[PDB]
Amino acid sequence: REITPVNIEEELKSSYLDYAMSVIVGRALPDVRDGLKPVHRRVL
DNA sequence: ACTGGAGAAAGAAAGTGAAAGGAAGATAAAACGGGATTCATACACCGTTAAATACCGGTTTAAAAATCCCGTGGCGCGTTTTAAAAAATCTGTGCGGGTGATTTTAT
Repeated sequence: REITPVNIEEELKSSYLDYAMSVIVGRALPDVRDGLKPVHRRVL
């Protein structure tokens, strides 16, 4: 089908949780073993 | 003749670029007030003495202090207003990885 209904709450929750998890685990926090963010490690 | 669509005219309402001016700012010239020198000159400290004043004894008397009656306005109480100070609540902002965009010159 071209059109499928969807509730707003589920879409909002899923999108925001995905973005929050991505930011928390991949962009802003350092690792305890080497103290580096992914960008620093990739540059090095 | 009549109908309904379409294009052109005409008219009225809204947005526009330009407008003195005036309170509200801003910036200089001027008048002011507060320190460093430089002495001459008037001021501070020390012996001498004639004179002006403080002090005692006893009156007194006129003036001020003490006392009584009363009739008021000036403090005191209770209850409201009203600014003033204090506590509570909002508003910005920058740190570092991410998303997406702007402008002026030469040949």
